[PDB]
Amino acid sequence: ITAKPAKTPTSPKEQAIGLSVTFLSFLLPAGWVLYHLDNYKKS
Amino acid sequence: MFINRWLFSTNHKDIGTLYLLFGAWAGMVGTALSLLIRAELGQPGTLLGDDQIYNVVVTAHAFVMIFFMVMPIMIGGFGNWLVPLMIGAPDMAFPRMNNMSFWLLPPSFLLLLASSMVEAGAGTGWTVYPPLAGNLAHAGASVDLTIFSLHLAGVSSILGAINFITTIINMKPPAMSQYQTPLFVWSVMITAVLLLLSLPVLAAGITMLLTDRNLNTTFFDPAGGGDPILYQHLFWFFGHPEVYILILPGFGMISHIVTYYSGKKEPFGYMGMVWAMMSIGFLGFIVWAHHMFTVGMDVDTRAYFTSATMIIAIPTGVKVFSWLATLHGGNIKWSPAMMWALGFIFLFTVGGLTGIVLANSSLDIVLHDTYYVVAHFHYVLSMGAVFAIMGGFVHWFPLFSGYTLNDTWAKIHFAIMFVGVNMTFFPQHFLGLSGMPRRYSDYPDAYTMWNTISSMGSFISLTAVMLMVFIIWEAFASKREVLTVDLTTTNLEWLNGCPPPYHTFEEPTYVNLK
Amino acid sequence: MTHQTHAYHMVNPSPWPLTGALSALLMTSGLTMWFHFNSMTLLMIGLTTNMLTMYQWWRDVIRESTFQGHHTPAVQKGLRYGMILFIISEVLFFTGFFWAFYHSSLAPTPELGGCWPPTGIHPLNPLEVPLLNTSVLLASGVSITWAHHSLMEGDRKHMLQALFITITLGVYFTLLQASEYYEAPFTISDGVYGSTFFVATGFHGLHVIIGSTFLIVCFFRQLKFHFTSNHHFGFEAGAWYWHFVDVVWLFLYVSIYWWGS
Amino acid sequence: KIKNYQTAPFDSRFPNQNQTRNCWQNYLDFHRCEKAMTAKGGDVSVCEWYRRVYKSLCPISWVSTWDDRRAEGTFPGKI
Amino acid sequence: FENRVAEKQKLFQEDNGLPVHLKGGATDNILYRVTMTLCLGGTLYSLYCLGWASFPHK
Amino acid sequence: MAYPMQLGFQDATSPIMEELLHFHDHTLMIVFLISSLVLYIISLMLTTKLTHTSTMDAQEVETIWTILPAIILILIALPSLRILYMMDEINNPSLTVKTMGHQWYWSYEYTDYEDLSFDSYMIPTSELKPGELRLLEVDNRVVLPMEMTIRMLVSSEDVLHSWAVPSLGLKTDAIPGRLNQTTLMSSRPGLYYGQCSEICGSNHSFMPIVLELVPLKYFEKWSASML
Amino acid sequence: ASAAKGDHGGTGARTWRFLTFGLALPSVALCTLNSWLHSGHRERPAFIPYHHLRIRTKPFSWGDGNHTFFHNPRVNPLPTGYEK
Amino acid sequence: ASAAKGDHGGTGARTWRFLTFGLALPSVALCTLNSWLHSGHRERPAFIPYHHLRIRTKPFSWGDGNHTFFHNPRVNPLPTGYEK
Amino acid sequence: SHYEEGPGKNIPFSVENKWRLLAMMTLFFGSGFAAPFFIVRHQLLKK
Amino acid sequence: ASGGGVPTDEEQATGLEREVMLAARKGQDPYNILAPKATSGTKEDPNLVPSITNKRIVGCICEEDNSTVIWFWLHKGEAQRCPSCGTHYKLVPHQLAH
Ligand code: HEA
Ligand code: HEA
Ligand SMILES: [Cu+2]
Ligand SMILES: [Cu+2]
Ligand SMILES: [Cu+2]
Ligand SMILES: [Mg+2]
Ligand code: NA
Ligand SMILES: [Zn+2]
Repeated sequence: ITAKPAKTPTSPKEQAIGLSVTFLSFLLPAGWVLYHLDNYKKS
Repeated sequence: MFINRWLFSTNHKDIGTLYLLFGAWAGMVGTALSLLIRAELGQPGTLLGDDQIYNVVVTAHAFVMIFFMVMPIMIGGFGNWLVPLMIGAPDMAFPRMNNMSFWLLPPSFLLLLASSMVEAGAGTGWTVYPPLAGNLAHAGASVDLTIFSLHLAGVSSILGAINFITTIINMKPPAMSQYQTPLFVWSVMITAVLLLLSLPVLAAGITMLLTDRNLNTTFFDPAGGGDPILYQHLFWFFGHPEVYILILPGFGMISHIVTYYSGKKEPFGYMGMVWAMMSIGFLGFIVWAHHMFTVGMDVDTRAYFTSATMIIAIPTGVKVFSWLATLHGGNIKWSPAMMWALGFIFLFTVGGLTGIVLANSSLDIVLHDTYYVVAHFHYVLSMGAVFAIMGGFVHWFPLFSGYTLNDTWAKIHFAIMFVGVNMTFFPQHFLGLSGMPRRYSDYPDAYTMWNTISSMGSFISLTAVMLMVFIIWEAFASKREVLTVDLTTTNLEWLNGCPPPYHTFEEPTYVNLK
Repeated sequence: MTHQTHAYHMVNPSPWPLTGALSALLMTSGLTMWFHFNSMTLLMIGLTTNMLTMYQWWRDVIRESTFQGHHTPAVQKGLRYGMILFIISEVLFFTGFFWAFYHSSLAPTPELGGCWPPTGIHPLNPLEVPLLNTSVLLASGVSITWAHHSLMEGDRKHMLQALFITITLGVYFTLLQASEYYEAPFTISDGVYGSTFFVATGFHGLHVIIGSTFLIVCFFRQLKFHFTSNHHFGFEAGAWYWHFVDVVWLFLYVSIYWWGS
Repeated sequence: KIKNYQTAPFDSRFPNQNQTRNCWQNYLDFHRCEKAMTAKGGDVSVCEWYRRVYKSLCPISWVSTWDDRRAEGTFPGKI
Repeated sequence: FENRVAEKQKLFQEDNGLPVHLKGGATDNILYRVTMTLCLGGTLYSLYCLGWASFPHK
Repeated sequence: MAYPMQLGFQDATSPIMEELLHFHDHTLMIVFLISSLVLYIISLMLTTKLTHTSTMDAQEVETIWTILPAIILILIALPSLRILYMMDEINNPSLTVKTMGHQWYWSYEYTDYEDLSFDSYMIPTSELKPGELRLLEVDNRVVLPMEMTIRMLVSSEDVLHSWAVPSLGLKTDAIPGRLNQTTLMSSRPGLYYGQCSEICGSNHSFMPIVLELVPLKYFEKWSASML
Repeated sequence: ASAAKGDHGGTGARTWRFLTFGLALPSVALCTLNSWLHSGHRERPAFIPYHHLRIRTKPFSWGDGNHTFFHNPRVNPLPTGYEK
Repeated sequence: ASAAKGDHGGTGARTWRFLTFGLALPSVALCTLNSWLHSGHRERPAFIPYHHLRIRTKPFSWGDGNHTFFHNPRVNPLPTGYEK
Repeated sequence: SHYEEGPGKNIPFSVENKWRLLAMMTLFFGSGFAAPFFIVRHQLLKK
Repeated sequence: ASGGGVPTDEEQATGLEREVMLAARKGQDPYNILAPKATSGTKEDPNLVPSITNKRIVGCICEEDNSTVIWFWLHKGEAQRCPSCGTHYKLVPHQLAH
């Protein structure tokens, strides 16, 4: 499979940010709930 | 107009895309649920607090991955996108009905999500067996919401099966016989037949569970002369076919991938390959009771079911060996997709062999309901179905989008996932042999090590899926359009460019009747 | 994007699938509201949107075929396979119920008296009304066949006449079955016997109504000349479905009414 | 004549894992023998065997409910 | 009756750029709008019920 | 019972469980063979520059790869069925014990002569005396005479449960309205643990089974002391 | 029994019309005559509170939740016995 | 059981050849394997002079008129009991 | 009909801005992954 | 008795149905419902592939019992050959003239 060059290339920095945003969107909401498991369990 | 195009579609491509989006989303829900499971088991003691929440989670995990991730992606997604393209058809036979098959899914999902929110949810296991699922042990709307989700999902797939079979049988070039359609197409036709015949029995079964809970019938209640075992028979009569329905489209994709990246015109033993899928499809309807070996059935019938279950290995063996024979002498391209396919071939073999161990009713007495079975099906599903889904995805992604993925990141992704899943499930074989039951939220201290390693493996896989989300972002963000594609002579789906126009085959292909 | 050179039908974007899907959501959750929070509003709304959807979807199918002529031979052949495949799944659906019946009656449990019919149950006599129903349905198997032939021979009056007889016969069966339901000395809550009996014949009863309205639709389409002596798939499907309903009854009769009592 | 009974022996009529009928049948048989021997002015000491067997095999709760049923005359089995 | 099928063929084959579900006239449109309204309204209604039931209401 | 970092089956306490260990060794040998063969072939195929991309004749080797697996399966099945029939084998038991699953505990009934009945609950981890196993201790063990053929009848009074004891090779579901029979026989005295093996609700993880095997003599006195 | 009415039980709209009015419909009249020269009234069955009948694990979602859908008072007793 | 092997169980000599060698014949081999991995020998049944068996109202018109046509000495007793 | 064709045009979401896409994708998969955790929370908060 | 009254296709079929109906009578197949018979496929007797545009995809089943169809775009111009068998195919205008 051959391709033209990226029309809007994503530099390493851009990637680093994209990767950071992604991971965060997965880890923050879950971390919040999990961190507070006790606050819910105790009722 | 977003509406006319995305909500009122009658285009096999757009519908296929809608399925891939839905399935991607559902997979996140399912993955989250799988992590809460391992979180609870990652350390002795209890984390969630009440074990009913655990059970609710274990249940939802199963339904989401099976009904909302694997099937929509494999059949609804890759099915709709590729089937017409591989046989030169303008669209499916019933494009309007096809759109309903899709739209029945969000409602169906909603009802499943609703069941875990009202009351205490449905902590019944994905088998939802009565009496536990009855109106006494599970009073409230939960189980009923779960049953309805299943009805909608069933209706969706039955309607889908009718479409695929009609399409594949009626809409090929007049000169092309069934023995000239690519294996993926065969794989989705056979799967459609299995769905058509098995789903209605399930529907009958859960309708009976529903009337028992709400109309005072006693199909499964001994009080009225019913029998809880009757449920098991109906559920599993659907249930075994279902597991083969989850892997057949995968067998199809793996055949195309292995062939392509080996630089061959066709897979080895094409007809042996067709024969094998039909056989698996057929035998898959007469082995159900191997899920009921500790239920108390006559010894003679238990001997029959173990004997029958074992012959399924013969046709499966010819497939595994044909894939290897296809690689033989090939000019191998080590692409991400090829990597996923090689992993599938091996992992699936491990999971399948493990299933042969379990086919023995004598030995299943002590393995039944232990983590040994959880290990088996996670090898064939999490490393079978899923690995095919990933290979198929990276391979055809350029055809669906017109853009290419960053091949290196894709390989990184594979490497991580390969470690995560094995670390997660391999240990579980030990747990089972040594006696740890399934559906337990805690365990005797002796089983600590393996459960600990296992829960750790599960986080590795988490990293891999986050990573994957990024990989898709970068491809769309970078925008490297496709120029030329290899081997189009034996791979029709690519002939219309990437992505193919809204309407393909407006003028049919030309195939001589030599 | 040129002039198409294949005989298939590309259907105009349609809202009906979305609407039908939403209907399904309304009915199921409406049934959930009815069973648990004793309300029928949702279920009612659901039922309504469902009829509206079926009406409009099938209206369009007629427009697309009879009025726009999109049903080329290739398209019809597809429709035949779809109908057949549909009937097949209906057969499997009913198979679950026959399984349940045979499972219960062949191995009656101690709590039933260890015998079939359970002690305390007074089954209907198969030589009375059940025999009648049997003759009514088979008779309509015959009249619908005459209808079909009248149609292929271009006889409009007889096709309408035969179709009419078939319909009144199906209606007659519904009324008889309804009366029996009322007269029956056992109910759905009478254990596995009443369970098995009422959901199996109840569903069949529901299919007889679906088949009748399907035929009623064919009746009106004929009054308005929609059918030609060679192109009348709506009718053929109506007929196949009717025979399916006929056959399922024969199995209920022999299994549940005769053998099972 | 046995009272040197250890436990219900193997019964070829009920040779498989499911013994539901074994309990049931012996429970029935006993009450039927008991009734005959009491109804024809005779000895119930013949009916003993069945009571030992059904007693060994039937769960307590089943035996209790069946007895209660017979008392109220709603016992489904024909005794 | 009388055969007016040919007349309806013309109405529906008329190149008015209307999709078949509206090509029939002004009534198709009201039905359509009635249907869509009930579906969406009812869907909102059900979501609400789901909410109420989600919390212990007793 | 299971010890930390265990890999295989718990040691066999009965003869059928011994039989199974050996049958499993046999089967595992074969799965190792097949799985290693497949991996070697895969690695063989991917390690050469030689190519042969033209077509190859299908049929010829397909027979080896159909007949061979058929033979291997017969080699697993024969033994499997032999043992399968042994487990159900016409045994002449000297005692019958019933067990009834309940939502969250097992109750036992020895009624051959007396009307001995008792419940058996898991001992909470906070009431465990030092040296006791966390989620495995039950307050009232099920005492049985070692070296004898006991007949167990399993049933349930509510939902489904499954009475299992790995060490002895037993697992029989407990189903409401049904009496399932299994044959117990221990060749050693001792304590043997098991756990509910069918999801039965919230406390499905906390309703163990502990068997205590002692000589007949001690079984009898125990019977009498339990009423 | 068996069957054999000479020939022509196939091919021709006239033939199927012939069968419709000469065999099918007459059968219906006979079965109707029978089903009415027999169908009178079964004396309502003696009520005995069997536990495997009149099941109620959850109240019906209509009426008073204790009456089946096509409840017929003359022949269908409630769990407590006949109504009136 | 049931059945469903994907599609193509109709139309094309190639298809019926396919079914002949891929389904029909293999079934025969399996039933042959079974019928031989089971069929050994039933111990000859104990002879008891029941009157409703070994009927002789008229001697067979062949041999000594007391032996059935496919008489098998190992398993078929004469009215007086087994032969040898 | 006159629907647009080509790379980035056969999809229900705009791919014209990589950062807006980053956001939509984040919300999309994010909400998906998040749901189970909040349900578990919701259940823990009724009792 | 008899009567008539039900329309025939010849009189009521409309749209594409009628088009294929009529076209079928003259022995023509504008809607590719039938399979095309092959010629000798030489340079002088190439398979004539009708097209309503300037290129049509051709699938060549090189030999009777082949499972793989060889696919390729045939263009307006000179005869092209199947990449696998060399059979010749030449584009020609379809009956609806572009
Ligand atoms: C992708 C889905 C999938 C697939 C394909 C399979 C395939 C197989 N499975 Fe499994 N299985 C499941 C998913 C699947 N399964 C699920 C979800 C459950 C648990 C459900 C639940 O209870 O929740 C389950 C459980 C399950 C049980 C129940 C055990 C118990 O509950 O106690 C059994 C019993 O026999 C079984 C066996 C088999 C067999 C024999 C195969 C065979 O198809 C495998 C054949 C493959 C091979 C054999 C390897 C390749 C062959 C060769 C290289 C040739 C040489 C081989 C030999 C000669 C041996 N599976
Ligand atoms: C398809 C089936 C499937 C899949 C993929 C998985 C995935 C996972 N499952 Fe599975 N699970 C089941 C189906 C599945 N499960 C079933 C049926 C049961 C039994 C339930 C019951 O007993 O009732 C079960 C139960 C079960 C248990 C037993 C619970 C118990 O007995 O108490 C455990 C425990 O570890 C477990 C863990 C895991 C984990 C860690 C994952 C991890 O692998 C998750 C990691 C993520 C992935 C591996 C997939 C990512 C893929 C995508 C995100 C799609 C990408 C999209 C596109 C490219 C379009 N699952
Ligand atoms: Cu199975
Ligand atoms: Cu339990
Ligand atoms: Cu349990
Ligand atoms: Mg189980
Ligand atoms: Na835990
Ligand atoms: Zn060629």
